[PDB]
Amino acid sequence: MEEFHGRTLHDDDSCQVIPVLPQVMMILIPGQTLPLQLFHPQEVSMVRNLIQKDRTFAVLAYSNVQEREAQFGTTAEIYAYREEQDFGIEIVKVKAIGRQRFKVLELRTQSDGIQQAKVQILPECVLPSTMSAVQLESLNKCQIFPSKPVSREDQCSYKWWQKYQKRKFHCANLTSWPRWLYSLYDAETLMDRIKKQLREWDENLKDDSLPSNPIDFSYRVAACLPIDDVLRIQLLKIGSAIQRLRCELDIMNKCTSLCCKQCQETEITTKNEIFSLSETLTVYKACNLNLIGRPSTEHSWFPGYAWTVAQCKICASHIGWKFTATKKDMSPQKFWGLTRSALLPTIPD
Amino acid sequence: MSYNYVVTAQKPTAVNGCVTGHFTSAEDLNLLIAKNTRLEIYVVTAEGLRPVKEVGMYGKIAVMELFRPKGESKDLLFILTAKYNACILEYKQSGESIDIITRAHGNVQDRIGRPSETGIIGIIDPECRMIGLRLYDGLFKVIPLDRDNKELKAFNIRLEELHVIDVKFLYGCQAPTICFVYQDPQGRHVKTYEVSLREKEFNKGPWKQENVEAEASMVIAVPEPFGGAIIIGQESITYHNGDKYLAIAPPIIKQSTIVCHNRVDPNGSRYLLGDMEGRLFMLLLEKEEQMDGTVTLKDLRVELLGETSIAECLTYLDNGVVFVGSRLGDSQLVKLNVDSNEQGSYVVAMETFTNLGPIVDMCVVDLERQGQGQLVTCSGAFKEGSLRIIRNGIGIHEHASIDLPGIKGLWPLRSDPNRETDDTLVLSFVGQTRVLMLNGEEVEETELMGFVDDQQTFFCGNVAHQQLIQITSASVRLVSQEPKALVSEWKEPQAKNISVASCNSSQVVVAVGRALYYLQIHPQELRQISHTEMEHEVACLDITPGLSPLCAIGLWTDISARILKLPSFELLHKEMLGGEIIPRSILMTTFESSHYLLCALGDGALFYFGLNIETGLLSDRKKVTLGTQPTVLRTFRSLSTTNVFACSDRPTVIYSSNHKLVFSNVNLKEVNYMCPLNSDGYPDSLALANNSTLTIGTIDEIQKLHIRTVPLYESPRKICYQEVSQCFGVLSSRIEVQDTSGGTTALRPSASTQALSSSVSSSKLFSSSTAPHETSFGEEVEVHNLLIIDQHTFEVLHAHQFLQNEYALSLVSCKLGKDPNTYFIVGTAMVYPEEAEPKQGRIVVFQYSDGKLQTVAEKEVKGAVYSMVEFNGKLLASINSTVRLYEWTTEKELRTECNHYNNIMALYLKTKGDFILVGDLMRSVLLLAYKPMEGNFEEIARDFNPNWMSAVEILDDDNFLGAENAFNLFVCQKDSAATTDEERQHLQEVGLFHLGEFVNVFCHGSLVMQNLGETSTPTQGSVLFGTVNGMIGLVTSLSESWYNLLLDMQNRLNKVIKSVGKIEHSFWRSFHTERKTEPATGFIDGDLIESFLDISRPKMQEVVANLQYDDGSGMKREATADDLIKVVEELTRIH
Ligand SMILES: [Zn+2]
Repeated sequence: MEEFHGRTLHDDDSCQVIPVLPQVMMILIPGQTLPLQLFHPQEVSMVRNLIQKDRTFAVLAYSNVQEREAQFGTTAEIYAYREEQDFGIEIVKVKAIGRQRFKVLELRTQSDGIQQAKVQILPECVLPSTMSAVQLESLNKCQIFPSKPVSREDQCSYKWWQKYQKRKFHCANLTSWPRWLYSLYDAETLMDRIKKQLREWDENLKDDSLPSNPIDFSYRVAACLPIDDVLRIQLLKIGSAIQRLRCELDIMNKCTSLCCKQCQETEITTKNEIFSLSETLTVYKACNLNLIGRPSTEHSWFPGYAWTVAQCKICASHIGWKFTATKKDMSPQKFWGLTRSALLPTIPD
Repeated sequence: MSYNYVVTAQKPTAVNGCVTGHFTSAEDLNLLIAKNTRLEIYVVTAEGLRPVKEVGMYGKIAVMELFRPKGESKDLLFILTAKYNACILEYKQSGESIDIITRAHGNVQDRIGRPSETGIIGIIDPECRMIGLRLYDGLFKVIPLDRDNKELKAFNIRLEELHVIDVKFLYGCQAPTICFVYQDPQGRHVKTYEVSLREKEFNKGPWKQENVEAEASMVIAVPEPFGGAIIIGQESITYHNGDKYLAIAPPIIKQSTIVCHNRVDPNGSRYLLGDMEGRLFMLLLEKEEQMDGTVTLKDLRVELLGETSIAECLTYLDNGVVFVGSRLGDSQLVKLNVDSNEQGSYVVAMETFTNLGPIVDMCVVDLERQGQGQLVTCSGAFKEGSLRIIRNGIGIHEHASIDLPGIKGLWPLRSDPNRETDDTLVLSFVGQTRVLMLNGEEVEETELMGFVDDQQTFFCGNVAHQQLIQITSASVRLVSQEPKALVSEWKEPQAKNISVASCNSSQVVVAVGRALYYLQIHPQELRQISHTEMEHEVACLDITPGLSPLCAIGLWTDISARILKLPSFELLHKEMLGGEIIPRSILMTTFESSHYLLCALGDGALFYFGLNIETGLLSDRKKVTLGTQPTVLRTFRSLSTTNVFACSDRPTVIYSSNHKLVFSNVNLKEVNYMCPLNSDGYPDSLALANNSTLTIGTIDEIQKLHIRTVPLYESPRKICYQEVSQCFGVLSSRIEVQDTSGGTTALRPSASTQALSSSVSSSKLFSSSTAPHETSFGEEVEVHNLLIIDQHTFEVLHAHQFLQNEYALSLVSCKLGKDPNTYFIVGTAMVYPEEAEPKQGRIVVFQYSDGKLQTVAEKEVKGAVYSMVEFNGKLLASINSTVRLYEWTTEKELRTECNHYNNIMALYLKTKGDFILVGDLMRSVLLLAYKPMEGNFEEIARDFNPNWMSAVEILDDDNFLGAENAFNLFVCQKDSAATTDEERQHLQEVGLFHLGEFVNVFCHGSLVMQNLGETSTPTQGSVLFGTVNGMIGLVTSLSESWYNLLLDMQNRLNKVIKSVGKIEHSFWRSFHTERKTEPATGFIDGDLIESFLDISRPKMQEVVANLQYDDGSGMKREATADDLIKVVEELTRIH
């Protein structure tokens, strides 16, 4: 293959003319690799010419698939290229990464087959800390915090986060708002909260996996979380990192129906009924589940909790076990200890 | 398209850095204090601070240090601006004129670079070889100091360590070395570099990279012979000098973080240290090891000198006097008599400078005069929060007090050789007239031989021909000066009682009934000169001087003013002044730098008029409403030119500035009669008496805002006014610690633990709740209260404490629905540390009746009620993201009516008519309209622009004003164009301005009286605003022609006026933001325009060299430099 290592970025709030890929139909959030195999001779020649010149293409996120009209889009720079003639077709495989977000100022159809659009690159504005306008001069030296410790011994690092909130927003008492309000507009705090509520759907190591930059982290989270497309356009229209992070929190807190994986169509339970009295997710109530096997209580973690095998109704795959009480005076009577990765939360519509 | 005008009615007060040096003179000890732009230069004297100059700089003073380069007598002053303007100022006075010249000026900004989060650091070589500046991370900008470096040409030097906390230049070194503490993943280190100007790059430092505490806060460079550095954090002070290393962990600095420092000895043996909670330590250096002539440290003892204001910049003046300048408290002057030990504290306060502090909410209230507003602000924070009542009135400083039995008139009588002093004042009692003689402060009343003992004398002045006349109703008695005996008696032919007698320098007129008699004073004799008859009785008469060319009389039967010939009986002019009541005082005054005669009616209203000294009478119809009580206008010599004091229920002082009179309200409840008395006891005084008693004292110059402070020892957050209840309602926060016995303990006796009727909110509408992460020992918890503070004594009448973990946010007093009574509606929010965005809140409706705060209503909402206002009898709440409209039922229970769900957080609610304006911190200004036919909100407009927004206000149905990041002000405007049914949905941004302050609160109203003036004023409306630093502003609109004229005049003044540091005006006022900068538009700087009256007439001439001036015409002459004086004088009255 052919690897390109140079990095270029057009100036923000400026116009540029680029061709539009017709095969692409989804919104390519910047930072997300979107490999594509091109077999149309005109498209292949255009891609080769672009890779020779700039290796920059445009992807238009149409709001309506039938209408194919987009008020916003993205620019993609090719990271790897490999064009080979296989089975009589000059197929070119290109792995590209989004670089900038573009609003379609004017798109017209070129005679070559592709459509050329002149668009102005939207500016991704980055904001200073909310306390920089009012921070006391003497308290400037107290802005740097002694690192970010984290360990299982600290568990939730609760005291550390109170200390951070109390030290960073100390001057919020000069203003009509309280510190817990400014903490709702902090980039670090919102990144921490997104990490925390993403650990409850998967147990990945987020101490290295997720970026430490609000812009990069915001795009990565916008890419990873599973929703429909139109809300992805909505998240794309956002022009600031803080607003994008807040929108992502709103979307994550909007979805509460823990649907199955595999199926991605049935509703196992809801986040409202979480039997947090006593890893695995405990649900006090459940529906649309099939229980089988025998209540084998051997080596049970929970005293007085016998469990049986479970499946959805159709997926027939194990998602957990409905622990049942082994004593008459035991509450809850039946609680489902489902596996975290066996469910994919979706918007409860 | 907006045409605003922004002015400042109170300069900023929050001190953000002070420094002492020999600045004004080679021997003086100065003290320079910067506020934002107000560089105040004081000279330290024995008693305290004597102000010397106060210069307004075109920027926010972010760096200020006095240095003396080799070869100079007095120090210079390097000042850096938050917009990166660097200037080197020098003091220059020529006998009487004082000027701050600029020896070098430049802009030290970089094209690119993220500004350092720890902020600008500006440090100077002790040998004055360079100036180091940290502006952006990983870059140290060095400014060489040369006589030919007039542009301050600086160069960068890369720093290998990005996270630099504090950096300083060391003492006793050959090459300029810097030492600094920096943060790396390993921890916190201290590193030293050497700086060479030739090579223009760092070198090897004298020391080695050491390791310090994980929270080592700040560095302090110790002078010779100690040398080295001291690094202090939160639990240890460590002194490093290469091979030497001392470390101390005292058990007294554990409670708080040292934040400020200063040096009290020239040889650096003792240092002053102040922390966040306002406590003053003292670091003592022990040099007991003089082993080889040199001095080395042995011990590092830390004392504790007591407690002061919450310090921000200490400074040790001479003789144990410290200026504890406070940013959120109030600047002090504490005396460190370290041998006092009165109660363990070695500090005793001396002075206290007013500091309006972090204004967090204000309200305009018509408290007393019922005509002019009074601002009430929740100032300060933590242990020094207070309420400030700000009023616009000419202040009277009373120095003497005395009790009189309802005296209704006094007059100074001199019975001694002329020495500009009167040893006695005759007071008019009901039936008699007892004259009190006071060589010192005596109160005994002594009867004069030449004055009638018990006759109720009316006029007793300083007659001519070395005589004293005591004219009464019975007879006029003239006594001599040296004989001091009755030498003349002028009895009327009918022996009747004269109602009102007019007295002059040598001519005396007595009016009895409808007849009048004029007489001339003669040496030791009284001679009647003429007699005359009038159509109606003479209620009042007074001829103002010599011989008066005219005499003014008020007709008792017609209530008309007639001016005639005083030494004759020939009438000149007459005018029926309304006729509502008989006038009670008519006089002619020269206070207008001309001849003018105004008369006061019995109802207090005065009809202005303009007299002629030689011959001629005019009308000049103009009404001034002093009040609703009879007024006896007088004049006092201790004045600018003459002044005119009108004593009434609302006393006023009338003074002319340029061509129009100004009636400034006095700072007294009510005065019945006043008289000047420039006696030995109180020189330049004015003795005033009321219905209660009498007093004497001096009067301030004019219209200075007076601020009354009411301490609370808490943090006040909000304030409203309930008119019917005659009381205020203020939310406040008190910080408490977690107690070992289970519960919370207060640090100090606040203003909520010391209320009359203290209640506790028990309406636990919910129960249970969760807190798995329970609070531990030593944690700080905020407890909120609603205080009901009075309007006269300013005492807390009730302190209703809310639930636990409940932050009470908003507060409104209104008459909901159709109820005849008012309520205090408070919206709260249950906040627990585990939860991030609160989920539970309340809207609790109190009603303060009969001294008890009874909770009338109750309501639980699924969110936090951020803001609340009132529609026409319907509450309008903002719960998290939704805007809800509550209708108050008859059963006394708030009932929901309609909802409007937003994608933004409804955080700023401001309404007028039916237009609602909703905003949040990200400047998502949004508009809504209430449709009565449907009952649901319709979104009319929208404005989204990511940026930190601080406040918002409605100016009109069209203009919406607001504050914005980097201390800017903006103004949006709706409608116009109406092109494609989508432009009306958008808010055009028309006005931009760089105010230079962080606005907290916007509120309508104004602090001037409501004299209508028929034609009104060009400025329409008035919006006060209050900022963190403590200034009160004022935004008022303007007509388009006025805006064009004042913008052209602003452009013309920019070329004539000279700034300090030579910062061009248009760059100071450009809309500044970290990413883009655009010129100001739609805003007129009120300060610059009002500075047009300070420049000289020769300088005023070329300001108006070729202009139009309009004024119902074209381009008449060139405004003649007097039309614009009229314009600016009119513009000055607004604030
Ligand atoms: Zn399933």
